[PDB]
Amino acid sequence: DTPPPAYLPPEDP
Amino acid sequence: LGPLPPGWEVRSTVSGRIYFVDHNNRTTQFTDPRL
Repeated sequence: DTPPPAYLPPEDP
Repeated sequence: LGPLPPGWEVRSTVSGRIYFVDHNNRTTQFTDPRL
């Protein structure tokens, strides 16, 4: 994939 | 290949790409240490 985005708190099911 | 460091939030997307967003040190990485 591309370079990693800035950091966010996660959406994970 | 082993351990997951505390403070690491796994921000995952359905594309099948896990990407790191650590809220503690504030860092982003595509290499997941759990694998």
